Amino acid sequence: LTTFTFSGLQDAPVAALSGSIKLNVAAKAGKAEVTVAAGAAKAATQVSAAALRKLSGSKISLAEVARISVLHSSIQNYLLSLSNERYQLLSQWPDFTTMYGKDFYYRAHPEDLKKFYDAADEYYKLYETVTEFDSLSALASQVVPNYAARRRSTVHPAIGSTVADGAFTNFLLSKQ
Amino acid sequence: CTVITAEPLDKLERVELTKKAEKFVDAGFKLVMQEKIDKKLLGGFVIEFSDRRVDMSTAKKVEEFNNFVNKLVLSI
Amino acid sequence: ADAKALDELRKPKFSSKYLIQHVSQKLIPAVK
Amino acid sequence: YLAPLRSDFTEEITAPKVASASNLVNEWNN
Amino acid sequence: PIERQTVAVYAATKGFLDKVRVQDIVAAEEAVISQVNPAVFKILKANGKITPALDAHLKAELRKVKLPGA
Amino acid sequence: DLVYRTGQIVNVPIGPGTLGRVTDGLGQPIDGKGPLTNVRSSLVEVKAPGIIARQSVREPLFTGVKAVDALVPIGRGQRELIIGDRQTGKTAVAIDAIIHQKNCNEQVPKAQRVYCVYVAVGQKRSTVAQLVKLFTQTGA
Amino acid sequence: AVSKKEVLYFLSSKDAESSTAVKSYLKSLYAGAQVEATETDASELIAQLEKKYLSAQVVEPGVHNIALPLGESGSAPVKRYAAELFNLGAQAGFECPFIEVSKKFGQETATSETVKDVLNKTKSYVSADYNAALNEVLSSVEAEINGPVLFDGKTEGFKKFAAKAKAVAVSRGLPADTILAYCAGSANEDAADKVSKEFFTWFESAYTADAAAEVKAIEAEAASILDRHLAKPVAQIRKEQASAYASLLKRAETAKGAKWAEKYLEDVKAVQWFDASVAEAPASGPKVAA
Amino acid sequence: ENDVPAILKEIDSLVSREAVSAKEVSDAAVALTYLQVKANRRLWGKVLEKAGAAQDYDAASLTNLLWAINTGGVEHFKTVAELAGPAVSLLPSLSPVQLSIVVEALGGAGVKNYELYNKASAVVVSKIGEFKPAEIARVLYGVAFGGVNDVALAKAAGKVFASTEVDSRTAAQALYALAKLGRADKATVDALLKSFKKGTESASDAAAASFALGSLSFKAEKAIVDALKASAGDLAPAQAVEAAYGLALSGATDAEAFKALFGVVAPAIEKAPDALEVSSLAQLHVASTISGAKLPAAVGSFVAKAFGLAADAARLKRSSAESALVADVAAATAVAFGAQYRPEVASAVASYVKTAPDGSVLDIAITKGDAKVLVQAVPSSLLTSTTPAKPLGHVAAYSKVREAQGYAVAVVPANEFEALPDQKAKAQYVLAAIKKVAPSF
Ligand SMILES: Nc1ncnc2c1ncn2[C@@H]1O[C@H](COP(=O)(O)OP(=O)(O)OP(=O)(O)O)[C@@H](O)[C@H]1O
Ligand SMILES: [Mg+2]
Repeated sequence: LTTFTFSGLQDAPVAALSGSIKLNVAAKAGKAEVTVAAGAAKAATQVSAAALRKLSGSKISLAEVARISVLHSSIQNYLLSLSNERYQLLSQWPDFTTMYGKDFYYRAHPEDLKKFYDAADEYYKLYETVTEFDSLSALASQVVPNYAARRRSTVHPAIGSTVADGAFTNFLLSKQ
Repeated sequence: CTVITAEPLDKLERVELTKKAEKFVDAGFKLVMQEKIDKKLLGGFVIEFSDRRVDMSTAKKVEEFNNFVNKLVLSI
Repeated sequence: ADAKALDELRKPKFSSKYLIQHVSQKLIPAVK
Repeated sequence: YLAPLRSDFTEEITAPKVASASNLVNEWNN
Repeated sequence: PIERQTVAVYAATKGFLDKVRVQDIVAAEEAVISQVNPAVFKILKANGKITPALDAHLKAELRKVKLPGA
Repeated sequence: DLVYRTGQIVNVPIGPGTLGRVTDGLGQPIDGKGPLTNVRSSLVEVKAPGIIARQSVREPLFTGVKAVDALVPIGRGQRELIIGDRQTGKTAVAIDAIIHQKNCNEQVPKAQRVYCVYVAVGQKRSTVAQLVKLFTQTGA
Repeated sequence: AVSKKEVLYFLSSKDAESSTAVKSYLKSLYAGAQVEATETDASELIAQLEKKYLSAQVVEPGVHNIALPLGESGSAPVKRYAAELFNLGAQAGFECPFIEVSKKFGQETATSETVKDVLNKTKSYVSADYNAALNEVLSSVEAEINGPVLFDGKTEGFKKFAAKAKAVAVSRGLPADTILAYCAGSANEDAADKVSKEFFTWFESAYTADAAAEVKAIEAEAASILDRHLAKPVAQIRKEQASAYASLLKRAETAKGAKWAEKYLEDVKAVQWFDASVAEAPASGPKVAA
Repeated sequence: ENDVPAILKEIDSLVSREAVSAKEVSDAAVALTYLQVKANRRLWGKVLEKAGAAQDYDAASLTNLLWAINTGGVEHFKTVAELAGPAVSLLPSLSPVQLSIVVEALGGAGVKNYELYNKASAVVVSKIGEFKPAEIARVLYGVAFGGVNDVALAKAAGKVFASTEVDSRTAAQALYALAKLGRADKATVDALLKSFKKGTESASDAAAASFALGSLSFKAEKAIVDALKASAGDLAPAQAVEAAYGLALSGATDAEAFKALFGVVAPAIEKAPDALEVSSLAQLHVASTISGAKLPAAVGSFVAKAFGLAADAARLKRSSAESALVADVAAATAVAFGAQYRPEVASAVASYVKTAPDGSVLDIAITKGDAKVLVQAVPSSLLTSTTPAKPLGHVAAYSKVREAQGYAVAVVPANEFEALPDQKAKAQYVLAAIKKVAPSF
C-alpha cells in the first residue's frame, strides 16, 4: 500500500451481501451510524469521515508464518494436492474382502486365488504409501534447490526465454 | 616492436606506453614501436616483440579475472 | 519458549543467503 | 525436510525442462 | 574374502578333500564354504590366525559337511 | 603457426574428485560428467620417495584371487608384475584386485581403505567402456 | 554484524532477517554510532562482482518467500508470481528484465562486428529454437553475397538480413515493430503512449509465459517425484528419507563454526518449535507474540 | 448489548469455518474496517486467507472486499494481486462507480497487471462522461501506482478537472497520481489547486497534496500549509514526513507548520527509531534543512546519518544508464577543467569521487581550497514525463542538502546534456553550469 489512501465513507459499502452478518450504515454528511450484527452479537458505533481516513495510516502488512518457507509450503501443498488425486483412485478400488470366504477359496483355481491374494496385498502397499503424508514435506525439498538456483540468475530473477528473445529482436534489429 | 591497441593513441598515450614497454627490455635497449589497432581488445595494449608478447590489455584482464573467480567459488 | 515473534517467524528457513554470504566473504577479500 | 544448500548462479537463459508424464495413473488403473 | 580362501585351503591341506572326485573339487569347496559355520569365518577374520581353539574346532566342523559323491 | 609456452611442467588434477571419473592421459575427464570438481593440479613427474621415506611392506593387499593370496601374496607398497601372453587372464587378475577392494572397503575402518587407479594404455575404447560398466555394476 | 555494504543493499529489501539486521543497525545509529564511510574503491570488475553477491543475498531469501502458483487456474496467480519476482528484482538492484538482458547482450558482444559472432556469444541468452531460426536466415544471406554479414546497420548486406530476421521474429510471435518502436521512442508523448500500451501488452504476455513455463516445470517435476515415491513401499520411504535427513544434519554439524551451519541448525530448532507449537493448540496454529 | 469484542469472535467463527463464500468474506472484511480492527492482525489474516480461497466473485462483493482492504490499511500482496483475476473477468460487468474502487485498491497495492489497467483505462476513456470526478481520480491513482504511465488517461482526466471543479479529497488523489507519473502540468495542477481553500476535512489529503506539489515543485498553497498546521495530529509519522518533505520542496517556510509536523515524527522516532523506512528518515532530513526548522538532539543527528545511508543505497543500486551518465558528465568535467588526453581524464574522474561529510560518496566533487562544487547528473527517472522536461523536485531536495554541507550543486540534466554532439560541447555545458553556481572555478 502507498503512504496516502483516499477511500473511506464515500462510495462505501452501505449494506452486507450475505445473511451471516448483517451490516447497516446510516450516513449523514459528517458521520455515519454503522450497525453490525453477526451471530448473536450486535455492535453499533459512530465512524467519522475522518476516522476511516486515519485507518490506513499505520498499515497492517500481513505475512505468512510458514513451517519452512512460503515457497516450500506451496510445493508441499501441491504434492498434497497431487496425493489427493491418487487417493481418489484408491477410493474406487473394488472391495476384495467380500471374496475372502471359503466358498470363493475352494471354487477358484489355485493360481487365480494366489493372484487374488497378491492383488489384495498390493492395495495395502499402495494405500499405506499414499497416506504417508509425512513424507511429502521432504519431497518438497527435492524440488526447492534446483528451482532456487534458476532464480539466482545473473540476468534477473524473473527472466525467461520469451522476454530474452523479444529483447534480442530489439538488440539485433537496431544498428550494431 | 608492435603495439596493438583498441583505438589510435594520443600523444600522451604514446608517452605513457614506452614507460611501460622499456621495462620489458632488460638492458639499455631502445624500442622503436609499431602501432596497430584492434577493438577485440577493450583497452590496454598488446606488445609484440617477435619472440615474446606481453598482454596488458583489459580484454584478457577480464578473462584472467573471470577464470580466477570461476576457480575460487569452486574452491569454497 | 512459546510465542516467538512475528518478525522472527517471517524468515524463510533453509534458503542459502549464508553460503552466498560465505562465498562473498572469501572471494572479495581474495580478489582485491 | 531440509535441503542441500547451494551457492551457484544460472548463466544461461533456457527453457525449464518439463519432465514427462509418469505412468502411475495408468498403472494404478491397470 | 581372505577368510574363505584359507578355510578352503585348510580343507585341502588338512586332508578333508581327498575321498572326493578330482573333477568336482570345484563344486566340493562351494559346499565347504557354504556348509561350514558362517560364524567361523568371523573369528578367523578377527584373529587373523587360526588359533588352537579353532584349528580343531574348524576341522571338527569340516566334518559335519556334505560333499558331492563322498 | 604460433606456439606459446605455458610456463609449467606437465601436470594433472589430483585429489578425491578424480574418484569415480574416467579421465584421459592428462586428466581431462572423458566420461561426460562435467569438470573435475574438488581436485588439485600436481606434477606427473615426481621424484620417487627415497630410502628415509619408506618403511617395510608389512600389511597385506588381498587380491581375492586365491592362487595369488596363497602362493604369491602381495603387501601394501609392493610392485608386482602380471606378465603373460595375450588372453591369458592378466586383466582379470587386475580387475579382481580392484573389485575385491570394494568388498573390503565396506568392512574396514576409514584409515585402511584401498583406492584403486586403473590406467588403460593403448587399449580399445570399447574395452575401457566395458570396464567402467563392470566397475559401475559391481560398485567398484 | 553487517559489513555496511550489505546494509545499504538491505534498505529497500523487505524480507525478515535482512530488515532485522537493518533495524538493529538503525538502532545503533540512534545511539550516536558513526555511519562508516562507504568505499569509493573496488574498481569496475570488483564492483560488478560484489554487486552480484549482494543481489543474490536479497534474491535468495526473497525467492523462498514467493509462493509458487502450482496447480492454479488462471493468469492472475501467474501474474502475481511474476510480479513478486519483478519486485524482487527491483529490491535486489536489478532493472527491468528487458533492460537487464539487453545490457547482457551489448556487454557480451562489445567486440563483435559480424553477425555470426553476435549470434554465437549471445547463445546462452536466447532460445536455441530462436538461435537456429536466425542462423538459417544468416547462412542464406551469407550464401547470397558470399561475404560475412556485418554488425553495422548501415550496411545494406545487414538491411535485408534484418528485414528477413524481422520475418523470423513474427514467425515466433514477437511483434518486432512494437518492440523496436518502444526502445527507440517517439517525439510526441501521445504517439509514444499508444506504442507503450502495446509493448506492455506484449511484455505482460511475455513474462507470464516465462513464469507459467516455470510453474509447468515444477508441476511436472513434482508429479514425477511423487509418482516415483508412490511406487515405493513405506518402509523404503521412511529410511530413504531418514538417511537423507541425517546425512544432511552432519554436513551442518561437521562444518566448524561457519555462519551457514549455525543458521542451518538454528532453523532445525525453529522447525521443531513449529511442530511443538502446533501440537499445543492445533486449531489455533503456531503461537506468535501478540 | 453493544458488543464489539464479542462480535469479533462471531466474525472469527464466520471465517474460520470451511466453505466461506465471497459474500461472507467481503462482509467480514467490511465489518472489520467500520469497527477499526487494526489491533487484531490474525483476524485480518483469516479474512484474507479466505479471500484467496473464495472462487466465485460477483461485482459487488469484489469491490466491497477491495474497499475494505484499501480503507483498512491492510496489505498482503499475494492476496490482493490474485484478486485482479476476478477483476479482469468482471470488468465489463462492473459499474463505473465500482471500477473506481477496484482500480484504486489494486493500483494502490502495486499489482503489476498491465491487462487490467489497459482495459480499465480504455473503459474510462470510452465512457468519460459516465464517470464522476471522484471516479476518474481513483482510476488515475490506480493506473499510476500500478506502474502504467498512461498519459492518455492523464489527459482525459485533465479535461475533466478543468471542466468541473472537484472535491478537495478528489483533487489530492489526482495530485498524488500525477506526482508519481511526474507530469507537473500547469494547466491541470492549478485547476485542482483551487479546491483547497473551501476547507478540507482530512489531513491525509492536505498532506498528500503537500507531497504532490513538492515532488512536482510547484509551490506551497498557504491554505494547504495552514490546514496542515492545525491537523498535524491526524497524520501517521510516515505521513507527516511526506507532508514536511513536500512542503520543503515547494518552498514553504511557515515554521509553525513545520513545528506541528515535526511534533508527530520526533516522539515517534524517539520511541522506536526503526519504525520508519530509511527512505522516510532521509525525507525528514530534507525537510529539517530546506525550511530549516530543527529537530530534537537525538533525532536530527540520527536522520542526518540516514540521509547518508539512503543516498548510497540509491548509488549502489544505480540505474546503469545513470552510471553511464555520471561517468559521461564526470569526463566532461575533466575536459572542462583542462584535460585533453585520455590518461588525464581517466585519472581526473578518479579524483572527483570524494566522500561526503555524512559518510556518503559524491561522484563529481571538485574542491579548490575552500570552495567545493558538486556536479549532479539527473538522468530521466528524475525528470518529469512531459515535453519541457524540467527535473523533478527531488533533485532540488538533494541539492539543498548538499548545499548545506559546503557544496555548490551544479545540475546537469540528461535531456539537455545528451542532445549535444561531442565532448567539447558537453565540456562547456558543464563549465557554464559550474560557473553559474560558484564562479570561483
Ligand atoms: N579366471 C578366469 N576364469 C575364467 N575365465 C577367465 C578367467 N580369466 C580370464 N578369463 C577369460 O579369458 C579371456 C581372457 O582374459 P583377459 O581379457 O583377462 O586376458 P588378458 O591377459 O587381459 O588379455 P589381453 O589384454 O591380451 O586381451 C577373457 O574373455 C575372460 O573372460
Ligand atoms: Mg587385458
